[PDB]
Amino acid sequence: GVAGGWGPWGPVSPCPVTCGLGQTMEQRTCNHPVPQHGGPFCAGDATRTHICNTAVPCPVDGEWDSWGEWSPCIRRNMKSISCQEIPGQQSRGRTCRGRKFDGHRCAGQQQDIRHCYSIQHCPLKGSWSEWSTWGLCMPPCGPNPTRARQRLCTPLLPKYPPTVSMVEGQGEKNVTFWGRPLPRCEELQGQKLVVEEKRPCLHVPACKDPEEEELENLYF
Amino acid sequence: DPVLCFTQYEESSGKCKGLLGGGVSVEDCCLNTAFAYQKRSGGLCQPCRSPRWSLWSTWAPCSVTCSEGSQLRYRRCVGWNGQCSGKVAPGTLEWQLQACEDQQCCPEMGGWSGWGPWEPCSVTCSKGTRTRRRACNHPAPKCGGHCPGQAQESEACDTQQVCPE
Ligand SMILES: *[C@@H]1O[C@H](CO[C@H]2O[C@@H](C)[C@@H](O)[C@@H](O)[C@@H]2O)[C@@H](O[C@@H]2O[C@H](CO)[C@@H](O)[C@H](O)[C@H]2NC(C)=O)[C@H](O)[C@H]1NC(C)=O
Ligand SMILES: *[C@@H]1O[C@@H](C)[C@@H](O)[C@@H](O[C@@H]2O[C@H](CO)[C@@H](O)[C@H](O)[C@H]2O)[C@@H]1O
Ligand SMILES: *[C@@H]1O[C@@H](C)[C@@H](O)[C@@H](O[C@@H]2O[C@H](CO)[C@@H](O)[C@H](O)[C@H]2O)[C@@H]1O
Ligand SMILES: *[C@@H]1O[C@@H](C)[C@@H](O)[C@@H](O[C@@H]2O[C@H](CO)[C@@H](O)[C@H](O)[C@H]2O)[C@@H]1O
Ligand SMILES: *[C@H]1O[C@H](CO)[C@@H](O)[C@H](O)[C@@H]1O
Ligand SMILES: *[C@H]1O[C@H](CO)[C@@H](O)[C@H](O)[C@@H]1O
Ligand SMILES: *[C@H]1O[C@H](CO)[C@@H](O)[C@H](O)[C@@H]1O
Ligand SMILES: *[C@H]1O[C@H](CO)[C@@H](O)[C@H](O)[C@@H]1O
Ligand SMILES: *[C@H]1O[C@H](CO)[C@@H](O)[C@H](O)[C@@H]1O
Ligand SMILES: *[C@H]1O[C@H](CO)[C@@H](O)[C@H](O)[C@@H]1O
Ligand SMILES: *[C@H]1O[C@H](CO)[C@@H](O)[C@H](O)[C@@H]1O
Ligand SMILES: *[C@H]1O[C@H](CO)[C@@H](O)[C@H](O)[C@@H]1O
Ligand SMILES: *[C@H]1O[C@H](CO)[C@@H](O)[C@H](O)[C@@H]1O
Ligand SMILES: *[C@H]1O[C@H](CO)[C@@H](O)[C@H](O)[C@@H]1O
Ligand SMILES: *[C@H]1O[C@H](CO)[C@@H](O)[C@H](O)[C@@H]1O
Ligand SMILES: *[C@H]1O[C@H](CO)[C@@H](O)[C@H](O)[C@@H]1O
Repeated sequence: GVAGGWGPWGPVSPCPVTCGLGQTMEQRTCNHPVPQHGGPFCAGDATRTHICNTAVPCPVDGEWDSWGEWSPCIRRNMKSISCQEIPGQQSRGRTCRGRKFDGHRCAGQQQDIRHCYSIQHCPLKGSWSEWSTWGLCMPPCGPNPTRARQRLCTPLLPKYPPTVSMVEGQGEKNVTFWGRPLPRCEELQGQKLVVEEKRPCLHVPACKDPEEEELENLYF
Repeated sequence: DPVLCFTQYEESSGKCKGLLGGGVSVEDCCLNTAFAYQKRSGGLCQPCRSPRWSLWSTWAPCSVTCSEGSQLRYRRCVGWNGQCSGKVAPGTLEWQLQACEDQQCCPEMGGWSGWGPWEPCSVTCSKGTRTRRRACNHPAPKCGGHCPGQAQESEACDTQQVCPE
């Protein structure tokens, strides 16, 4: 029975991280009074840890923002081109949001452009679509939520060329429609645009915290 | 204000994993945006990245097993120093209520019919058992219904006859 004892502490490891917080530790051994015959053993811990603080922030890379709204469909040097066979060009923008501390810049193109036909406010013939899928219960966690589905006046797009060669760009680019048209349709239940019906939602459950609700059902 | 600092954030679980230490302000811990913090250890684990809406959870079970019900799912804004889409503070919850249907019918229990006549005594000597059965078809049950009680009463009978020694 020989008492174990600690020796010298080893060299502390350098702060491994180049940003924010890290961790260092030291390693000592019970080799100075080594325990013999298993009677006693060295007490305490053979590894102590410490937090090394570096003030520099860490590079947070930039994530793309969601696409903005399509720009108005215009043709150069023609002003308005609504309700006509005139191919325009509309753009859409993003935002490289979050690039800080030498973070990697956003990769890609921040500007999307497509060829378009303008159909803003144009009166068109319409036809009543079928009953849409029953929407959500709204307002959730509100007084008496009510579902709602709706039939609406679907405009009939004019049979224009969906594939046009651009003289300036020397390309055969696709053209899609953009705008809010004014459709015409026979009245259905006294509405010229959109007729809907609401039904209250049944057995509405209370809105509580996901943890609190979990603990409530478990406890009864 | 000190706070517990964790080295990894596990998405879709809402938990802080890999403890580094406490007694460190929220600013120092969140210098690495991949970290996460939890205060007082009760919960509320939060990543250090820019606040962005989490994922829609699985639908809670339908409020009732019968006909039309309602079910919810949550989405919490997770992040530090910032706002989610819609001028929302970190820690706020958005909900979506939806109508659900587990099954069409539901158990309408049936009623008992008239009693069947008493069956003869189960034995010809000493004492036996006299059974009395009915049916659950007045009216008949639908879906998963059953009649309340039992369908066969059983009593005792004395034949008043001795068995051969
Ligand atoms: C419209 O055209 C696309 C591809 O062509 C164009 O896309 C525009 C958005 C614009 O950027 C323009 O400069 C570009 O030329 C069609 O995509 C093709 O669709 C077919 C079948 O759907 C696929 O088999 C092809 O792989 C796919 N890509 C290519 C490169 O051909 C798209 O279908 C078309 N839409 C319509 C309604 O005709
Ligand atoms: C050292 O220099 C800094 C300027 C950053 O470029 C550091 O990158 C970061 O390293 C740590 C691990 O050491 C990671 O947690 C981060 O994801 C990373 O941004 C670099 O090591
Ligand atoms: C969910 O599952 C069904 C099979 C029913 O057993 C539900 O119980 C309740 O049954 C009575 C009929 O006696 C109905 O009035 C209730 O609407 C229903 O909640 C069960 O909850
Ligand atoms: C009906 O009539 C009685 C007088 C008996 O003869 C019965 O038979 C007896 O039944 C018992 C058990 O049921 C047996 O232990 C006897 O061996 C048998 O004699 C009869 O069923
Ligand atoms: C080694 O460690 C500490 C001193 O650092 C004490 O618990 C004891 O001396 C042990 O031998
Ligand atoms: C290691 O740690 C301290 C020095 O930092 C002392 O208690 C002793 O030298 C031990 O071995
Ligand atoms: C814009 O375009 C589509 C959605 O229209 C997605 O790829 C993404 O949301 C992007 O921001
Ligand atoms: C442009 O195109 C349509 C609107 O016509 C939508 O998908 C969206 O608003 C986009 O910005
Ligand atoms: C409107 O739409 C079509 C006719 O345009 C029919 O389904 C019906 O007359 C409805 O009222
Ligand atoms: C809506 O109502 C019924 C189905 O619920 C059908 O008449 C049709 O699908 C209509 O759009
Ligand atoms: C809503 O109600 C049921 C589904 O709950 C179906 O008839 C249909 O999907 C409708 O939109
Ligand atoms: C829930 O809703 C849609 C998918 O239904 C996405 O915006 C996203 O996954 C969100 O978590
Ligand atoms: C509810 O909706 C569908 C299944 O109906 C899935 O996205 C998921 O299981 C959710 O809980
Ligand atoms: C049959 O049994 C009793 C009446 O005897 C009641 O619980 C009920 O009417 C059931 O159908
Ligand atoms: C049979 O039993 C009694 C009458 O003996 C009543 O509870 C009822 O009429 C049942 O059908
Ligand atoms: C049995 O009991 C009496 C006759 O003992 C009557 O109520 C009926 O026949 C029942 O089935």
